[PDB]
Amino acid sequence: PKKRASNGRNKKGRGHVKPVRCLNCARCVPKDKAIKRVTIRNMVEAAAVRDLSEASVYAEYALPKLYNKLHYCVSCAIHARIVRVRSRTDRKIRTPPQRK
Amino acid sequence: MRDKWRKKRVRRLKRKRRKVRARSK
Amino acid sequence: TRTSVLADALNAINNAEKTGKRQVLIRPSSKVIIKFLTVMQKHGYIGEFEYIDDHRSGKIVVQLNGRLNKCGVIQPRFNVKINDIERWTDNLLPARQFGYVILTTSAGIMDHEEARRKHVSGKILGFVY
Amino acid sequence: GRMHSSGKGISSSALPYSRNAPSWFKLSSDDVVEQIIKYARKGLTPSQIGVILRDAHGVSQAKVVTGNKILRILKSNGLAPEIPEDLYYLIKKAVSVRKHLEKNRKDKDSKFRLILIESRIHRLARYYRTVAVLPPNWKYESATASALVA
Amino acid sequence: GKGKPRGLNSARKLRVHRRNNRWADQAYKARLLGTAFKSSPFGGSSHAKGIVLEKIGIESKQPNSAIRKCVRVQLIKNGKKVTAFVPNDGCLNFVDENDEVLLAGFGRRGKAKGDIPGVRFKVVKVSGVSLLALWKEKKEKPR
RNA sequence: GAUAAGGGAAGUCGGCAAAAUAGAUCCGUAACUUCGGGAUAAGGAUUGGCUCUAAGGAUCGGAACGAUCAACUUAGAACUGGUACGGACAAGGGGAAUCUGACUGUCUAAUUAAAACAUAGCAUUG
RNA sequence: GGGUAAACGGCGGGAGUAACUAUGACUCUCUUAAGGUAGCCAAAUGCCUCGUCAUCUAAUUAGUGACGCGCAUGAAUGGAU
RNA sequence: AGGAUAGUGGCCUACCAUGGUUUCAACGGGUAACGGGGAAUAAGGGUUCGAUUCCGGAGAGGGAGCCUGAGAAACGGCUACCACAUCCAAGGAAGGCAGCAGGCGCGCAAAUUACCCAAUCCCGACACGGGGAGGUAGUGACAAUAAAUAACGAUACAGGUUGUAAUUGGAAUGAGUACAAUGUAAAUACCUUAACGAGGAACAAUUGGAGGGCAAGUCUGGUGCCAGCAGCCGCGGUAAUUCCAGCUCCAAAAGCGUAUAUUAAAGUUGUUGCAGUUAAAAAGCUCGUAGUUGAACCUUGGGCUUGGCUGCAGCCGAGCCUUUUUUACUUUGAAAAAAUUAGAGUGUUCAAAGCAGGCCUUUGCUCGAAUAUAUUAGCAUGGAAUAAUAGAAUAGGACGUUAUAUCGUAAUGAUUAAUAGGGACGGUCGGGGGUAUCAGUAUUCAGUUGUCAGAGGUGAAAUUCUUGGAUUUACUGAAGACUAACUACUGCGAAAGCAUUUACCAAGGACGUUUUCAUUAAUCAAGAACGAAAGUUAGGGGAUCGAAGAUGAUCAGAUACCGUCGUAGUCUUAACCAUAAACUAUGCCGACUAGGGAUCGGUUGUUGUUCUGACGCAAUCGGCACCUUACGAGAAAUCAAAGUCUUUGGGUUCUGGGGGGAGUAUGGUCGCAAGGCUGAAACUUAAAGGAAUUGACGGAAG
RNA sequence: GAAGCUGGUCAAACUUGGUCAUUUAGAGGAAGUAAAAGUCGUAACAAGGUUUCCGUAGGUGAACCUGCGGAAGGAUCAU
Ligand SMILES: CC[C@H]1CN2CCc3cc(OC)c(OC)cc3[C@@H]2C[C@@H]1C[C@H]1NCCc2cc(O)c(OC)cc21
Ligand SMILES: CC[C@H]1CN2CCc3cc(OC)c(OC)cc3[C@@H]2C[C@@H]1C[C@H]1NCCc2cc(O)c(OC)cc21
Ligand SMILES: [Mg+2]
Ligand SMILES: [Mg+2]
Ligand SMILES: [Mg+2]
Ligand SMILES: [Mg+2]
Ligand SMILES: [Mg+2]
Ligand SMILES: [Mg+2]
Ligand SMILES: [Mg+2]
Ligand SMILES: [Mg+2]
Ligand SMILES: [Mg+2]
Ligand SMILES: [Mg+2]
Ligand SMILES: [Mg+2]
Ligand SMILES: [Mg+2]
Ligand SMILES: [Mg+2]
Ligand SMILES: [Mg+2]
Ligand SMILES: [Mg+2]
Ligand SMILES: [Mg+2]
Ligand SMILES: [Mg+2]
Ligand SMILES: [Mg+2]
Ligand SMILES: [Mg+2]
Ligand SMILES: [Mg+2]
Ligand SMILES: [Mg+2]
Ligand SMILES: [Mg+2]
Ligand SMILES: [Mg+2]
Ligand SMILES: [Mg+2]
Ligand SMILES: [Mg+2]
Ligand SMILES: [Mg+2]
Ligand SMILES: [Mg+2]
Ligand SMILES: [Mg+2]
Ligand SMILES: [Mg+2]
Ligand SMILES: [Mg+2]
Ligand SMILES: [Mg+2]
Ligand SMILES: [Mg+2]
Ligand SMILES: [Mg+2]
Ligand SMILES: [Mg+2]
Ligand SMILES: [Mg+2]
Ligand SMILES: [Mg+2]
Ligand SMILES: [Mg+2]
Ligand SMILES: [Mg+2]
Ligand SMILES: [Mg+2]
Ligand SMILES: [Mg+2]
Ligand SMILES: [Mg+2]
Ligand SMILES: [Mg+2]
Ligand SMILES: [Mg+2]
Ligand SMILES: [Mg+2]
Ligand SMILES: [Mg+2]
Ligand SMILES: [Mg+2]
Ligand SMILES: [Mg+2]
Ligand SMILES: [Mg+2]
Ligand SMILES: [Mg+2]
Ligand SMILES: [Mg+2]
Ligand SMILES: [Mg+2]
Ligand SMILES: [Mg+2]
Ligand SMILES: [Mg+2]
Ligand SMILES: [Mg+2]
Ligand SMILES: [Mg+2]
Ligand SMILES: [Mg+2]
Ligand SMILES: [Mg+2]
Ligand SMILES: [Mg+2]
Ligand SMILES: [Mg+2]
Ligand SMILES: [Mg+2]
Ligand SMILES: [Mg+2]
Ligand SMILES: [Mg+2]
Ligand SMILES: [Mg+2]
Ligand SMILES: [Mg+2]
Ligand SMILES: [Mg+2]
Ligand SMILES: [Mg+2]
Ligand SMILES: [Mg+2]
Ligand SMILES: [Mg+2]
Ligand SMILES: [Mg+2]
Ligand SMILES: [Mg+2]
Ligand SMILES: [Mg+2]
Ligand SMILES: [Mg+2]
Ligand SMILES: [Mg+2]
Ligand SMILES: [Mg+2]
Ligand SMILES: [Mg+2]
Ligand SMILES: [Mg+2]
Ligand SMILES: [Mg+2]
Ligand SMILES: [Mg+2]
Ligand SMILES: [Mg+2]
Ligand SMILES: [Mg+2]
Ligand SMILES: [Mg+2]
Ligand SMILES: [Mg+2]
Ligand SMILES: [Mg+2]
Ligand SMILES: [Mg+2]
Ligand SMILES: [Mg+2]
Ligand SMILES: [Mg+2]
Ligand SMILES: [Mg+2]
Ligand SMILES: [Mg+2]
Ligand SMILES: [Mg+2]
Ligand SMILES: [Mg+2]
Ligand SMILES: [Mg+2]
Ligand SMILES: [Mg+2]
Ligand SMILES: [Zn+2]
Repeated sequence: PKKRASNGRNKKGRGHVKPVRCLNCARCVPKDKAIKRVTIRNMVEAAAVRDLSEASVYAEYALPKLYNKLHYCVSCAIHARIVRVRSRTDRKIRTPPQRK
Repeated sequence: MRDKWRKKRVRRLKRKRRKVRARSK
Repeated sequence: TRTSVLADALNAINNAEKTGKRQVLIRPSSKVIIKFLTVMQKHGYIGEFEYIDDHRSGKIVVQLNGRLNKCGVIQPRFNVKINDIERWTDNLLPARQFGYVILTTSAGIMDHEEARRKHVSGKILGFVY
Repeated sequence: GRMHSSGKGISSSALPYSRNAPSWFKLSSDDVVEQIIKYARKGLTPSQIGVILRDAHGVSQAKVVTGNKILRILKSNGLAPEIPEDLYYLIKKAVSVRKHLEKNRKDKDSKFRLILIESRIHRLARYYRTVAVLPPNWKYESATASALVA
Repeated sequence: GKGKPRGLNSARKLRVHRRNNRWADQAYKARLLGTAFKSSPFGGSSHAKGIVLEKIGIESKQPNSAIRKCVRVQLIKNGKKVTAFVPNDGCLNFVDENDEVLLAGFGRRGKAKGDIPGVRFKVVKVSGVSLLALWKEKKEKPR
């Protein structure tokens, strides 16, 4: 039977969507179907932000961030636990998980 | 067997039939 | 496109009656629609209805009284001989004691009982019960 | 709707209920007729004549004032075009598309649109032939179309 | 509008559409193609006589395990060779080589019956004497 | 260089040699195909002479008509004869397949004309 | 030391098996490399050989069609049509 | 025009034209095809059958030609050929059972070489003769009707005044046999009827079954996955409710079973009346001819009188007064063979039937032999709703009944403009298209520079490159691709698809409009345009990835997954190919049915807002979607359409009919090929399949 | 007025050729089904241990593997 009303992607009123490569395995996945995550991490880990600030020649120097948008295929994401199998009724919930 | 490979096997066998019949035309 | 305004009118009446509304708007109007409604009203299946003139085909507002089970058209309008009226009433009506098959005969649009009274037949047009 | 598309737009004009001239209209049934003939001699089609009339002269409808439709008045005064206006504009569009197509052979979209436009021309010309507006032997020819809409 | 024409003048379309679609019904198709006339071993008949060629035991299909005792019969009318089951306990001893047997179907109308594979006929009479009469010792085989 | 009863390749390495066919008009024409062909495929009928008939043009005259002039083509009919008649001359035998070279073309003057050479097409090298 | 086969050319020997019989679908090791693929065949190329089967005939070392561990077929030394 | 014919007619001839039929299915092919009245089955609609008691046609072994005659292309007439075949003295001659009977053959499949003109009728010169026409009997379980195989007492018991279970009686009767009479042409039989004719009333009922479907055993013996049964599901391996038997019981019964065909069941052929998201099945997408189907609108209302029929009302008919061209359809009628069907009457002893029959007993009286149905077409007819069609637009229009080309009459003559369509116009809006053009970094490769031992790749390695300087670093350049981030439950396009800038070229939807035309439209066999990727042909390009291939790992083996290279290809130009899970697995057009918040484009009204634009708040039209509910639908999953579907009919195209064989074979057609489109059958099979539930399992998550 | 004769006309029938239709042999080749679950592997069903499937094209004892583009009928309706 039909598992999802969206067919597991996000294509409505559209014919074709160009693919993207999974970050992990380089598999061609449609752009609307790919699991996309935007990560903004500190470029220096919090353990080293101290000794690097002490070694800094600049008073009040801000450490730059690391901006990245990651694309995963369904297999990459499920394997890496980026997304998990949800119950039949919980599948419909499409709000971001309440963790942050 | 997989339907796609079953189709490929039958296509190769039709091809052989045509080539065999062409000998005597 | 719009191939039968009588079918559209009766479909609108059926949907309003099924949903419990006591009034329905029909667009467009026509003579056949008005005379079909007149037959339904004479037999009490609808109340007063109103014709609105818009310098076009027109509009109708019908008052429904909740007595109507179903009204419908028969497409196409088959030719009906007098001996075929029995077959049509058998197939279309819920019982032999109530309900009407509406015909358009050269004597006018009328229910099958009046058609039997004046011994006329025409083309089948619809039903009501 | 949209004979040659999937659109379902309903935008159009809504004629007023009144079939009489507005009370504030003061022009006579003649002065509109001479205005129409003057614009028809300037080369305007009936659509444009009605547009100029309502836009600048307050003639809401030429029929409620003069008594006749604009094309009917032109035909009564010998100003009716040989080709009906809508067929003329369809043929002109087909001429423009075919001229673009001969220089842009890879424009497969224009080839598809040309087929749509020409089918619409043939359907309208068939109607005009059945109503004897066009001669029974009138036929739309792609090769000689540019002459009619020159 | 239900996918079929409803116009008062569409009788040709309705009649032709039904005519095209009755060919999907195998009973109608077999009746008009005449497959019994062309393909059936009996040629459309209910019964057929023939000569017993040999007595053959056929293993029943799973899950059954038995030896269904049939004969190979060559039909007189067309020379075709068929396999015919010999019903009842021990009626194979009533059937000898070069006997004339009257055959009939199993009642499944061209299909095999039960666990017997590829056999569509049964012996009704042998040497002009009913097999039931022989089985019940009502009559004796003329020999 | 001719002819030959009956048979008709039994002759011979092998149908070599010879015979048979043959012009024209009309009919009819298969497999296969690179759609161009194959093809005159295959396979049939007729054909003389004489007496007629019909059709097909030019220039003049003011006319869908008159006058004058003019070429050989085609079609039809009757009659006729020892059934003959492309009457001498001239003039394809045909078909079903296999091997091989695509084809037209070329060479061993004076023993080999071929499957050999060339060829268009294709590819490589500087 | 590297490249190059529409360069010259080459493309093999060995080791086991299926509820009658027959066959063998079923792995590694050597020669300086690869080990004959698609095709085709007793062919103008096959020794054995007048190969075996079918067809053609009264009778066929001939012909054709099949078969193929092919002495010694095979891809621009071009293969098959 | 003639000839010929009984006569019309290309029936035939001469001359002359080039016509005639066809997707509304011509022509060809098949028919195990003579047509019809009719038959079977049947709620209705249907499906199937009709060689065969009547009517029409045709034939007499196959063809053909004739004679005679009013009538024949005759065959129980002739002539000839072909095929069969008889006698012969070898020279010749004679044939036609698809008439009756009979034989052979064929086959699953069908009767006597009997009696007669008595009836029905026919023929003849005819009151008289003849008739295998016909009737009668024989064979005959083709079908159909009626209908025996027992009934009643007493004891004895059981039993709640009576139903039986047994051993005891006397009655009754026809099956059969027969005097006889009848029947009949003569018989047979029937009907009547002396005498005979029943206790085991042996004067003896069978065919199939007893697991379920499906009515009736869990009795006994036998066998032991054998034998066998079993339409299907299944039974049988030592207590078999299923086989083989005995007993008992069940069903129909002078009948019962089996095979095959057909009808119902089958709403599994669907017009009534199916199904197409996932079970089989919406064409990849548009255009489009035939076909089918297409908005509304033109004498309505009122008044008076009157006829009839139902119990003052009601229902039909009228008749006046109010300004008063072609069909289709439906009504009625005429004409429509009998048999068959339905049906009225009628004690064939009942009945199937038949069309007889009934009366006080008749030198005769007398009810009858009805009536419906047929149904397309034709004919006649009443009605004018519904659906078509024509008319007066360059007026060549209508009336002048008694007007004289003119003149005069006249209200002189054009329906709305559809929340159908088409067109114009106005500001837009789009990652819609084509042609150029302009970026961007990246990748790789190259040139310079700098150091020095590794670099690459992996789970770990190895192939590989490296002191000849790899990898790394900065600058510069060249090639091809590709357009990141922005990028979304957002946009555009018929779909496939489309994303750097700008210019040009031609399109487009929506919106706005008191513009224009007026049915021009919807869906569409045939026929077309476009149609991802891969693939083919030929040029150009060939950075990167990368079928094939080469190679290093893993492994028992992997010429697989993983790693490093790599040829076609990937890009482009000219052409082909025409297919995808081309998917929303959901045709298109139209109407209606329920709440809500977002969002894109357009338009229209308005702010404690920033700076005209943006934003904010309201409406609306169009889109892409989404959330809730379930009125409703559905097998369910689910669905605002997959609803308005047994309360079944808005228009229209396509497709499916258990699973395989098989999208195969064959034929055709398109293609250079790969292949596309169209497309079977034999045979085989009881399930295959859809959705959901519980569990079990998972090298899935928690 | 017989036989017979001339020329026509209708035209059976035979030979050849063509065509249509229905049956049938065949070395060998290549299938399908049934039977039993015989050999080899393990392609699918669990993330079936490389997600599966579609179209297309190569390769290969066999299931199958690989490239390109699709689909979810996915193992994600979601950041
Ligand atoms: C007198 C001429 C005749 C005589 N006759 C007698 C009969 C006869 C019969 C034949 O057979 C029946 C035949 O057989 C050939 C030949 C002859 C000779 C042939 C000769 C001429 C001939 N001589 C030899 C070659 C030749 C070349 C030419 O150029 C040429 O032209 C003039 C002619 C020739
Ligand atoms: C690609 C072919 C095989 C080769 N073999 C050799 C033995 C081995 C031993 C290991 O451990 C010592 C190991 O590390 C995991 C990986 C292997 C690889 C794994 C691979 C199986 C693959 N298919 C499914 C399982 C899997 C898991 C992975 O993580 C993974 O990554 C590369 C890959 C896989
Ligand atoms: Mg797609
Ligand atoms: Mg109306
Ligand atoms: Mg009517
Ligand atoms: Mg609309
Ligand atoms: Mg209709
Ligand atoms: Mg001789
Ligand atoms: Mg001789
Ligand atoms: Mg000879
Ligand atoms: Mg010889
Ligand atoms: Mg010889
Ligand atoms: Mg010799
Ligand atoms: Mg010799
Ligand atoms: Mg010679
Ligand atoms: Mg010739
Ligand atoms: Mg040569
Ligand atoms: Mg020489
Ligand atoms: Mg020399
Ligand atoms: Mg020489
Ligand atoms: Mg080899
Ligand atoms: Mg080989
Ligand atoms: Mg060989
Ligand atoms: Mg060979
Ligand atoms: Mg040789
Ligand atoms: Mg030989
Ligand atoms: Mg020889
Ligand atoms: Mg050979
Ligand atoms: Mg060699
Ligand atoms: Mg060689
Ligand atoms: Mg005449
Ligand atoms: Mg004539
Ligand atoms: Mg026909
Ligand atoms: Mg017949
Ligand atoms: Mg019947
Ligand atoms: Mg019949
Ligand atoms: Mg019949
Ligand atoms: Mg009959
Ligand atoms: Mg009969
Ligand atoms: Mg008769
Ligand atoms: Mg006759
Ligand atoms: Mg006879
Ligand atoms: Mg005869
Ligand atoms: Mg006779
Ligand atoms: Mg005769
Ligand atoms: Mg006779
Ligand atoms: Mg007889
Ligand atoms: Mg007979
Ligand atoms: Mg008895
Ligand atoms: Mg039994
Ligand atoms: Mg029971
Ligand atoms: Mg027992
Ligand atoms: Mg026992
Ligand atoms: Mg028993
Ligand atoms: Mg039975
Ligand atoms: Mg049925
Ligand atoms: Mg169904
Ligand atoms: Mg499926
Ligand atoms: Mg399906
Ligand atoms: Mg679709
Ligand atoms: Mg369309
Ligand atoms: Mg219509
Ligand atoms: Mg209408
Ligand atoms: Mg409008
Ligand atoms: Mg960009
Ligand atoms: Mg956008
Ligand atoms: Mg579209
Ligand atoms: Mg259609
Ligand atoms: Mg089509
Ligand atoms: Mg190239
Ligand atoms: Mg390996
Ligand atoms: Mg590479
Ligand atoms: Mg290419
Ligand atoms: Mg393609
Ligand atoms: Mg498809
Ligand atoms: Mg999809
Ligand atoms: Mg589909
Ligand atoms: Mg469609
Ligand atoms: Mg709708
Ligand atoms: Mg509706
Ligand atoms: Mg907006
Ligand atoms: Mg507005
Ligand atoms: Mg929902
Ligand atoms: Mg939806
Ligand atoms: Mg099926
Ligand atoms: Mg399931
Ligand atoms: Mg035929
Ligand atoms: Mg596996
Ligand atoms: Mg897997
Ligand atoms: Mg594995
Ligand atoms: Mg695997
Ligand atoms: Mg590989
Ligand atoms: Mg790989
Ligand atoms: Mg699933
Ligand atoms: Zn993946």
